[PDB]
Amino acid sequence: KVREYLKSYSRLDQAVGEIDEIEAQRAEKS
Amino acid sequence: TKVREYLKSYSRLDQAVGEIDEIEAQRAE
Amino acid sequence: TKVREYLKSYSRLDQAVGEIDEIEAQRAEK
Amino acid sequence: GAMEDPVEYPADYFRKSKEIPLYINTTKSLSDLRGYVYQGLKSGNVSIIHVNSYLYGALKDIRGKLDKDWSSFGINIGKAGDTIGIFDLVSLKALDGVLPDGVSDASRTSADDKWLPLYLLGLYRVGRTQMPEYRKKLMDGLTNQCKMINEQFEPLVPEGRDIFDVWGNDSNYTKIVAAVDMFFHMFKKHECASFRYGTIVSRFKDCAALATFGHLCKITGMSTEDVTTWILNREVADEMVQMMLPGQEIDKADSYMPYLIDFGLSSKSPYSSVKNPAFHFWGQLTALLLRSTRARNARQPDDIEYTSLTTAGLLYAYAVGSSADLAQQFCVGDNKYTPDDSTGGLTTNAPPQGRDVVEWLGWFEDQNRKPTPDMMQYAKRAVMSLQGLREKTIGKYAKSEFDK
Amino acid sequence: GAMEDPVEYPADYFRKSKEIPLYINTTKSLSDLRGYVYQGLKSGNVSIIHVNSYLYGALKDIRGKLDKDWSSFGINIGKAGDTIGIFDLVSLKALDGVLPDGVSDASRTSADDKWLPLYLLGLYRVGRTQMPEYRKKLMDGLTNQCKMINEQFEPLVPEGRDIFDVWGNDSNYTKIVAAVDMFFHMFKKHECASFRYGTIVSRFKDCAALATFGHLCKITGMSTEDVTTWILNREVADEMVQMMLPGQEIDKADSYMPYLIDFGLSSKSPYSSVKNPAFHFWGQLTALLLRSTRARNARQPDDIEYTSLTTAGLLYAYAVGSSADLAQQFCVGDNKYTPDDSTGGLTTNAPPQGRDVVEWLGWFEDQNRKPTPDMMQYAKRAVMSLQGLREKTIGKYAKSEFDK
Amino acid sequence: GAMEDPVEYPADYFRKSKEIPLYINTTKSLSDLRGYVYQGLKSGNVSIIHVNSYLYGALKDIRGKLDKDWSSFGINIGKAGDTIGIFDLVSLKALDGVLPDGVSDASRTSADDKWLPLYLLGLYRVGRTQMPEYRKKLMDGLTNQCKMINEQFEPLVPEGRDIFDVWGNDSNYTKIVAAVDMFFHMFKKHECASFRYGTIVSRFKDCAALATFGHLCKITGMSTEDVTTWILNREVADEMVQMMLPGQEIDKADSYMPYLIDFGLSSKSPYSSVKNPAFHFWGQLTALLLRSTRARNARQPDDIEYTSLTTAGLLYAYAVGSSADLAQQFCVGDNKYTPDDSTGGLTTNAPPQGRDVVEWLGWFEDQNRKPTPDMMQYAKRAVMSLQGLREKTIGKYAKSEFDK
Repeated sequence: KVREYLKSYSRLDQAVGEIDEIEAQRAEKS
Repeated sequence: TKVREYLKSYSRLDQAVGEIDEIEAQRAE
Repeated sequence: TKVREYLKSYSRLDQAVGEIDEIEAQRAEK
Repeated sequence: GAMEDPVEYPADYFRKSKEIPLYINTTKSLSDLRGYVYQGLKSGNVSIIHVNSYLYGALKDIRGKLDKDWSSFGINIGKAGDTIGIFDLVSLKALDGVLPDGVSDASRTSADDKWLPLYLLGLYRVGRTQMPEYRKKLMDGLTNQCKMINEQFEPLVPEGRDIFDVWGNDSNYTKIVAAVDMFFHMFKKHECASFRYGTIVSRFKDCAALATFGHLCKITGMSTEDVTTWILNREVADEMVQMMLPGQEIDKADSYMPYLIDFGLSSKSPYSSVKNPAFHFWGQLTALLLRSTRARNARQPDDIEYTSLTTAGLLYAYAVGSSADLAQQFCVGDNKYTPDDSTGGLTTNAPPQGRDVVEWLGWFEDQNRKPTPDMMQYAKRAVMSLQGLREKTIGKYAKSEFDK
Repeated sequence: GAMEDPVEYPADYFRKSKEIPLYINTTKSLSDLRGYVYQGLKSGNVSIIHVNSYLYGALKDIRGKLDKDWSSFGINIGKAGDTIGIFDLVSLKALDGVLPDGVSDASRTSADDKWLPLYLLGLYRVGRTQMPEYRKKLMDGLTNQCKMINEQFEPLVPEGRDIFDVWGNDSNYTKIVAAVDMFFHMFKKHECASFRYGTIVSRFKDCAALATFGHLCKITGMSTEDVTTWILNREVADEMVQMMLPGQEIDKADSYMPYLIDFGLSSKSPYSSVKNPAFHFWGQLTALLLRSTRARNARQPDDIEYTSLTTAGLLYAYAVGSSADLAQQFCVGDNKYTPDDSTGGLTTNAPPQGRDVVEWLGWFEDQNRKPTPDMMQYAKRAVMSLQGLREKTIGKYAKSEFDK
Repeated sequence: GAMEDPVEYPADYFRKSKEIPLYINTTKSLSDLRGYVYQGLKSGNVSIIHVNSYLYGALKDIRGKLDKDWSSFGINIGKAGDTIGIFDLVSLKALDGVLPDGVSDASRTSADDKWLPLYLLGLYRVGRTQMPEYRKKLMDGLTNQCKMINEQFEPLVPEGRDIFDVWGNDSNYTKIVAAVDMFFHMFKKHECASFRYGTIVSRFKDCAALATFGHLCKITGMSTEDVTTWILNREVADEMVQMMLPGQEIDKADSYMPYLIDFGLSSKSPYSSVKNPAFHFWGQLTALLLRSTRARNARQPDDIEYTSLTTAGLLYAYAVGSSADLAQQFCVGDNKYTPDDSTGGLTTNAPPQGRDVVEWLGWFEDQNRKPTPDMMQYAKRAVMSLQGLREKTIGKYAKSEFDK
């Protein structure tokens, strides 16, 4: 319905994967 | 029909009622 | 996806990887 | 209503009086009053007259510069670049004679007065919860809040508590609570905005039907107008008209209306769940069937039309459930989805493709106005899995109704 | 976000101010502050101002030489081959007048300072954790980290534990935490890079929706672009644009943006799960159906379209699960695989072979926009065998939904 | 790669340095260093400085005559037939500041020197295990290995044991470990070859994916070449290329290659399971379905395409499982078996005879790219009967996936 745009973020795919790595470290268990 | 929908004064009702539920959410045990 | 292939430069690779797994079997815990 | 039930609208209050009177009694000075309240809490007995008087003396921070004009129900609280205080929202005083109690003179002028008003105003929220397991969570949270203003504060009031439970019944105490909350709602970035920890429950107090109305919109993803068209019971509609009466500023965030109870603007809230029992029941039941985590613990109203409200709740929840309107939101330029649909299924017995109440009503008439097996199966699957249901709640009702 | 929720962006902070003020107070001798901190921790109570004033003085190493320029949001931190310290990322000093505490004169100018700042900054990570069994895991890691700097280090802080949990509320403490992490992100090979043990959690703090966006991209094996096309709900789409607003340096590894909360650049995060509840629910549910071991514990948000977001999540998960796109990657020369045999399945019924949103949307029409008995199976088979699920989690919701 | 995680290759260290610098401590006699180490161990506290210094002094046996040239990464360790020692694989010596500790001078200048180095180096392998049950098994074996040299040996260090775990974090200690192992890998028949009881775990440390690759080859009985053809996922393929980068001496038995981490040649190993998680999951899953007894405890990686990798592993394991490829190996003269009769079977539904990836990819296409009932049954029989599986292990995943 609306057109996709890079939105100035060309290293976005690499960045979001790095964010989840740090997020996994802050996961509390037991 | 008892009456037809009239946008009663409160044009910003949709944003308002959701904010009321946010505060009601903080009252649960 | 699309295909690529190369014969590995190592050759003695088949003997090597089997030996690496032998040492790996020794660090496993019970 | 009819008897003691006649609802009181916040707008009708300001036609009688142009001021909310806060009876701040006696001037014994801030230093004396601090000793009373500080030790009174430690001891386990403090006069509310002292607590009120101290809270006034400590909270006269005439800070906060106004951004735009502030007016509610024709009461001009401030204009453009005015500098107002917390008690500019109210007015008055009425001194007389007072009681004696315990006092500490070791209490410092500036040190105690930063964290203590937060502790007193915070006890309003604590003393209004019943179940002890959750009272401690709020208590420890209040302690954590005072440890931010710091000095390693430890709860002054002992395990006896109860002393602050009756505070919410004092009309002047609630007026300070409502004044603090209305003030820091306008001044969000104020140094003492953390004081809203306990005063927050004063906002939209006893307005649970408007909260129910807002909850149903969020769960269904439908607008207020669209939710309104899905009302199929007249008692609910009569209650809706009661709620949506013009001139009440219910969509105005900077208003006196969210504190109709605590400022004393209303004796009977037109927005309470007890005043809108058909809308509350129906709205929460529909929400629960659409997987609400909170609707299960909602109270079950008395003296209402259960069978009709349940059937309308089922038809609504079944409509929202079956018709999850999924459409493409983003695309790679050119490859776009357009539903040529054909907009037709299995004859007269195929459910409507949208959420038009008119289309669903006609389909329901063709079903002989009886909930279908799939309709009953939708509700059964929603209610089963609900564990730990409390008696006399919409959650427990729904399980007994459908889990068969 | 209308009220309270108005999202504040990292870039908007630098429109107003060109510096991050670090209020380091008193600034009075490292030897004295080391005695304050050492004995303070060991005693069971230490002033945050002392911790701050010590942390500054112990971390003034102008170490690390840039081989490439340093700039974010118009702020030029370093140019070419400049040697900078951890505090070139911040500004200022603001003496006030301190207060007494327990001191050790036996403390060392040599022995301490090489592990003590690491011990203090590590208490930041331990304090944020709540589950007591997991608190020990980080504490023991911290014990080891300092024991790696000799001394047979033994934890200074007793089991009181109350003191360092409140540290995360100090405006200046968290700024040093952000300065340390940001600095040793640029110089990850630096001698004092280990100081990032406790400061790593300051990076991308309160940015769970961007982490969710990353999680989903990994589990599906799709690009950010391709995932975005599979968004079928409007609220998720609206929240996606909010996250993807240009000029916020969200893809820049060397930026101020990850520490927007701890630097005080943003009061309300755009990338928080709370501000993106629809995307977080949809993203985490889809990921869980696709065999995620972390998605089960994800927080189930309130006031969202549970029913509708579930249908979009199921279709997306069913598309990935049914289309495991397997193809040759290596061949022994000549013997290659080229597909496209038939590619036309069982009449109208066969599901698409690719993962094209449009084809699956068209297929969904043919199924009358109702989850297939096979679709319900796929999700049922993914949610069963899940054990030890907690209340109000995506895991508990998903199992209650599809397992019956 | 991209950020912080970029892989470092063995060969790229030797481009910038021709030395592996071992910083050996302040020179203070073998006899004196014996006393520090002996007493320090049984007392409960000994400096790694003293441990490293003693290890250098005791292990200076220049007893190893080369039978062939010695070369790794352009470094000529030795030529023709010259005699070398353990520390010809390293360089250097660095002083700092020494520290007082408990000593015993009753220790024999010769007798203790035969078993003590084995004991100190053996504690390296002991400190790498978390599980106390298996941790004792290594300790018992270390005691028995030292009992072989000296009859009257009793374990020195008390039950505290958390002393030697920190040694693995010392750069110089791990260099001695790696130098000892590389020496006795060459001189297997040497008198002091027993010293490898604890140093063996330095070999191929953090090279788990190469072991995974080796495992899959042994379990399927297929060549490295044939296993590579059975890769049907692009991420696995990308990781394989990363592992198979030329000129890293990964097939070279005698190289600096296996001791990547301990020698300080790489901070991020390209052969780890962490950096090759898709290959690890898929490789270990396929192995498990093919009756691997070790694969059920393999760590389940995060942020990978479980759905795709599972289908790829299943097709592969089902191919190996279906095609046993039984052929006559020995004939008793004249009476032979020629498999020429029957090369094709029943329908588009019969699986291929051999293990050609292109043949199974074609067959998989004709089964609609969905695992068949029998294909799902093979996996069910291969996972049920697995008892006592940990969380986040390949075994738990496989049973939870296929046992229904």
